[PDB]
Amino acid sequence: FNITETYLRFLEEDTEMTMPIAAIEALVTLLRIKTPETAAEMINTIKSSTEELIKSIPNSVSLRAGCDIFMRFVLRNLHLYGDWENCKQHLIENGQLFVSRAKKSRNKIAEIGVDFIADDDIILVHGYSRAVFSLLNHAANKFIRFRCVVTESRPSKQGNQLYTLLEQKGIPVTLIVDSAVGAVIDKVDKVFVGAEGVAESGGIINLVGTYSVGVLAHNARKPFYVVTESHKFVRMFPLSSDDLPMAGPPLDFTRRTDDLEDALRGPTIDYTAQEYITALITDLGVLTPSAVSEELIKMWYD
Amino acid sequence: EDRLQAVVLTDSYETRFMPLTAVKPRCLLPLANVPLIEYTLEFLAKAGVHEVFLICSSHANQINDYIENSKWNLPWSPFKITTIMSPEARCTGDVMRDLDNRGIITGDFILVSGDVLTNIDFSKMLEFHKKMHLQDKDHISTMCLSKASTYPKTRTIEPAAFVLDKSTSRCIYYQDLPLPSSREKTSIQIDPELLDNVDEFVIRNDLIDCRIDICTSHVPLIFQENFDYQSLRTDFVKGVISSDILGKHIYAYLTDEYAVRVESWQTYDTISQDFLGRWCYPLVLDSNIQDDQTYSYESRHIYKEKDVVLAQSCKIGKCTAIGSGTKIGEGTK
Repeated sequence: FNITETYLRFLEEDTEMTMPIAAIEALVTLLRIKTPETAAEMINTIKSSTEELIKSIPNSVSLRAGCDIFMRFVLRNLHLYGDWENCKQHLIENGQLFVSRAKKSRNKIAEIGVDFIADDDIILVHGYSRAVFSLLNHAANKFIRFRCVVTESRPSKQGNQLYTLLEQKGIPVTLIVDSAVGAVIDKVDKVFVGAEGVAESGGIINLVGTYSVGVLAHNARKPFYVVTESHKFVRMFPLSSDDLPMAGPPLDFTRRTDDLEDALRGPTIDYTAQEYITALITDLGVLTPSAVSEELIKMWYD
Repeated sequence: EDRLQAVVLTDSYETRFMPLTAVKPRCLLPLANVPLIEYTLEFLAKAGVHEVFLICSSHANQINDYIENSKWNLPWSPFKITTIMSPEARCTGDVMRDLDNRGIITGDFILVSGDVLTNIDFSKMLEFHKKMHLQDKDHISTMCLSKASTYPKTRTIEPAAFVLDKSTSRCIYYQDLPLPSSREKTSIQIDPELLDNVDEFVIRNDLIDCRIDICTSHVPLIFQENFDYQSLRTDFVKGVISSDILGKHIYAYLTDEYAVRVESWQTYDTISQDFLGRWCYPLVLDSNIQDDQTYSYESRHIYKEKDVVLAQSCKIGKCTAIGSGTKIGEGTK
């Protein structure tokens, strides 16, 4: 029936259906066909489909995290030894209810996380997450004064994409390069970030230059922010500064070339430690330091 | 010591404010986006008043309707407001005789002319009034005074010179002077009847008037007896001192903290700038007294209420206050 193909169908869609929430909705559809009455036939085939999904993954982390929460909810269903049928109907229904919860959470955060941006504050924003930009838009809806500084992130050129999406709103902007990002931290009140994942330790899984931002801000004593939707938690503990799950290059040094083809190769995803984050924002209240681990301990019961 | 009644002199300094007071009353006007009466009423509540009196005649209907809407018509209030309706525009002496004819004054009563905002605790004042009343029987009224801004060279409307005792703090003389605005008069003549009774004479012009009074039951009886007295400061105080009834005393109270009565436009402007600054430590916009107020303090003395709307790239200054539901455009200072 396929799950990778269902995820590939979301091309011109996105924005509303968040990348993990669309993968979770795809997991529920695959579950509801071949009877969730059996726990040997279904769960094993769900595990095989997640393994097939991980094997097809090039540079995504959040899809593995979202699977875990689904699994957890499924197991928790019939924890009351309830009827093998009303528990099943509640499990199938919690697929569309899971996607509907992404809207309700965004409604919560955009009213909570506008408080952090005070009267007339210049912001240097890095990365693009649907939660951080929704704060930025619904603060403009709240009629609050804020300036914006764009970071030239280099994955699939994200800075230019961010700049254009800020133009459509009506907020004054200018391009700042990630090389010169050190020379900006004096005319900037606060530094904001959108994460691809949040660590078990309390650190962050992010883009092509975020640790560098974290350290410079720690030097300048200027605050460093992480805002996300509460589903990007993996049981992952990157022990060192340069160790992450990869399908491509972990720093490759190429031979002598004349035509100039083999060059680009650098760490596209980088980790930053727990100390560098001043504040973290999700729908699960306002919490930062040891909070992430407590969430993971509560979920995994281990 | 408990049970205290207060009388407020409104309809008193009208047309002293020249372009205004045409349609709406004197005391309705806001200092910091809130009526002048509200400040006075807050001073009454902090003092400990159980019964409130107000004097309304000109634009009296608008005053009465404002009291109806006020936070004191509601049963939980420590004081109840009763309005005195008199003939249109009369002197303070005429109102004093009217109130004595009605006869509500019991023991020690309060009289305030104009609207005064002060941070000075009144509990100390009451005690020192009572301590001095126990000193001798024939003792009348209490007057408040505060230290001026070093030199009163900009203060021309209030040129009141006070002669005071170092030991008993009794007032001797009151005098008005045209001096800096109109260079015509220089001379001040003083009565030499009280020379060796006092000995420690202290003459000062460096004191601000307050016109806030703690008064005994003697006062309304004296006003009816001597109906020639129209004023309460210029002729009355001087008349009391200059052997009208022998052995009668009046108080003068010195206080280091801020207490300024509103009277003129340029005095009002200074008081307002003092309120925007942190001169009146308790009396600040952020505390919110009118209940509808939602002001919040920001650094560099900038006040903003809730629902403040402002355009981007706009500069705000020092000692500023902006109300609720307010919109501002670009390029504003």
